[PDB]
Amino acid sequence: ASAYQRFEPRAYLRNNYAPPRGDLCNPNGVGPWKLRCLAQTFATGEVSGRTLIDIGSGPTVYQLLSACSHFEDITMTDFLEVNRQELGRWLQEEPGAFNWSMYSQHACLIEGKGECWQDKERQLRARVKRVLPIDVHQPQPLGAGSPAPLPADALVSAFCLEAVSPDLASFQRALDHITTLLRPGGHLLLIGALEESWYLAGEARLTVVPVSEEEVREALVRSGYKVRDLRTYIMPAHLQTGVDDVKGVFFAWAQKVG
Ligand SMILES: Nc1ncnc2c1ncn2[C@@H]1O[C@H](CSCC[C@H](N)C(=O)O)[C@@H](O)[C@H]1O
Ligand SMILES: NC[C@H](O)c1ccc(O)cc1
Repeated sequence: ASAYQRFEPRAYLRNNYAPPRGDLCNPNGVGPWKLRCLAQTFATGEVSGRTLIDIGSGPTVYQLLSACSHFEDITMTDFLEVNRQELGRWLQEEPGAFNWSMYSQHACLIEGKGECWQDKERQLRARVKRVLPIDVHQPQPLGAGSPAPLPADALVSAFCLEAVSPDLASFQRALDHITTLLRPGGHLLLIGALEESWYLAGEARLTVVPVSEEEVREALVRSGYKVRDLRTYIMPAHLQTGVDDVKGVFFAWAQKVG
């Protein structure tokens, strides 16, 4: 909470969504891997509905590129005002917005529906109805009278939980807190850092709870999820850059037992 007060959105984006990690040309990169996971999951047609909430969006939109064409009402969220402002600069196409075109383009490449990236970015901007404050540590993450339609048909969260919890236990409770926003039989698409303990965002150094695949699986189960899919990406040497000590990245497709 206090450590995140020095969090620099532009530095975070630069560290993880600009070359080399942000160079989507090589199919073995972490970016193409994450977009592939999201695309294939939605391509199954099993994850559908009207509303969807993205937990701890930070200043990024890539995690919703394949999702947007499946839900008409999308809520983006984040603990920091600076992030929500950054998200606004892109949704409004204001000056200085981050350029996600490489991710939009590759998402279109992977979905293989012959869509142009401008049409995809346009659908996302159109379907994002609101960017709200959020605290996964509160039993009621989005407050009491939130504008977001609850319960959501689906949830998506990337690099949030493990990046905001001191240990596994806090991680477990955080998952429980956001799981309350999801309707029974709903879907959760969780992406996160494997065995990572810190990552930089400008002047801020954030602590991370190093989690493993089994620990992530057991936690989803303990929260009442049937794990539909759970994949791991080992961070290659070329993408280890000193902005963190991440070892891998996991993707989980879990359905709320209900
Ligand atoms: N208590 C809390 N509850 C929810 N989000 C929190 C939080 N404390 C910090 N955060 C936010 O969690 C984010 C982690 S960075 C993740 C950004 C994006 N989802 C991606 O895929 O890269 C930051 O934007 C930070 O402000
Ligand atoms: N906390 C996010 C974590 O540092 C991270 C984010 C994105 C990556 O590609 C790799 C690692």
